Amino acid sequence: FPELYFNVDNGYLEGLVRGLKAGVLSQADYLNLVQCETLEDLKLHLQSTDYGNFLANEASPLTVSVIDDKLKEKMVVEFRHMRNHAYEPLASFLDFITYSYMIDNVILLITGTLHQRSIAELVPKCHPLGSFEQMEAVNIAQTPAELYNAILVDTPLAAFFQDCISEQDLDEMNIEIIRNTLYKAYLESFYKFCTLLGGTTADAMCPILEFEADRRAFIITINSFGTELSKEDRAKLFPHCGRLYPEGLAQLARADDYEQVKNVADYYPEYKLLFEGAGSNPGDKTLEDRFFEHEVKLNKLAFLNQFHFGVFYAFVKLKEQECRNIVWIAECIAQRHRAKIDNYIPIF
Amino acid sequence: IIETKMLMGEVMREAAFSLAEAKFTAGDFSTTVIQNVNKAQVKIRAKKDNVAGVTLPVFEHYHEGTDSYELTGLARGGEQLAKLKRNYAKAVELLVELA
Amino acid sequence: RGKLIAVIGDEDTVTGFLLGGIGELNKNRHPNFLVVEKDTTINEIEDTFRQFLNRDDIGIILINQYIAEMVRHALDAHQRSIPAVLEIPSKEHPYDAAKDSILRRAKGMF
Repeated sequence: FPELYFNVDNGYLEGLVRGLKAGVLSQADYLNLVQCETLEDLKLHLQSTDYGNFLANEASPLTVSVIDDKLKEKMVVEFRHMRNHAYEPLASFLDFITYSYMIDNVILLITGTLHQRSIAELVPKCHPLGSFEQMEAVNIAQTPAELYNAILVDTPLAAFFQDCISEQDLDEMNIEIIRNTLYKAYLESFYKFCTLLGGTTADAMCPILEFEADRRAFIITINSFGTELSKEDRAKLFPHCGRLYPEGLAQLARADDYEQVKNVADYYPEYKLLFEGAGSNPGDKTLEDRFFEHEVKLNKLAFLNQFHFGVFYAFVKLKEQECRNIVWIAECIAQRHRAKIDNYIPIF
Repeated sequence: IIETKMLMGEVMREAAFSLAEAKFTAGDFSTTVIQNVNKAQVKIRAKKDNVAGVTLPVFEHYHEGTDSYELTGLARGGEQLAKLKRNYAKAVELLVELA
Repeated sequence: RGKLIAVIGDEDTVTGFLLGGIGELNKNRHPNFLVVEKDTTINEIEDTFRQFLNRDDIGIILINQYIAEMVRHALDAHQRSIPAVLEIPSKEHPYDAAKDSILRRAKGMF
């Protein structure tokens, strides 16, 4: 039944974003990029596909930092052009995609003000999707307390800060605990918001967010065992919208060793296969790389439904993975270390 | 010096390659690392060698335990960042010897 | 008392050594390093180098080989035996021995 309204407002952009997804490097295209000897060959290959002329009007002493920034520039212009068009049922959903970058910009802003550095010096470092609508917080910059009050007014993010961050907490907490506790509130809320967009959007977006919640739980856990995060701190950062919420999260909170994490992952075939898929052996793919491969699988699967906003999220994460693939290839080419170059993740 | 500069070339190639790996799984961690600075986990102490009947100054690699970036990469990339941290620690050990 | 290492280099080289544990703020809040952007002027790198080699806390300065060549005049003018200067390679940049200020001083080397 939703098809039968969806194309009234979103039909154009749905066609556009699948069209934009057709403009991604196939497995054969990555297998062509790796055949070469210099970044000039990366230009000449990319000139044959949608990124063509992205290095026109640019200096001849080219660098991988320029390829990275120009691939982000294409990704963000491809996304701004959809966000500026979308109507309210979709426009709120695309704004939830931008929150996955505004959280990191808020951490740069918080980090600058805690170090008394002028916030305007950090605007060029902030990710371009995470642009604040009102720069008056940035123009004032007067204190961390002023920044906190200004964020809570200037930004529609304020509703997430109110649940997890007080002004005293903002000074007392480590910024990496602030980063993750924000992401908990965002991911649980974006999940709840998608379950209000019933049928196809919920049914084929929610698996990606359910996975991201479980990915956060595993990855936060294994990285915490050498660190100040207690059993309560791991639990406080785990997103409660993953499959593991009734039990697995509680066992990961109790865990203190990678074998115990593997024991949790061994209850679910979807996760058992990742931990079997990477032992962190010499010349092996890492466990993190297996999660990126699985994330790409889920995003590809989201393109297999028709009338849903899941393609806009899956598009942004796949273009991010494509940028990450082109940059990784360009590093292995420029650094001459072609031996590991196959560690890009294939996409379509 | 020639031998140690050859070793430095190799450990620096490996460490610089490990930055690409970290940028894969952690995104732009570099801005976070550059902006947040506190205390050095690694410091040098000067020492005297009397070899050949003359005083020659040298440095010793000392380590303070506390990781100034302990929580970096918990969201993503922390496994690859641990490998990167160890590779740059090996680079710093060879550079203290080269100094 | 000890001393600390310092860095003059691109974002990636600086980031690498910061994760190596190299970074400390001085009591005056000034860091022990400079990040060099492509648009950085010779005076920024050179005045920083001239500061670092004369500060009391810094015992070693690491310079990216490309920057070390852009500041070659002040670098080869640095004759003090204790505050050591290391010319280091980087991911898109020349090799470790390219025009090296110490290797060039030996008569025994070919």
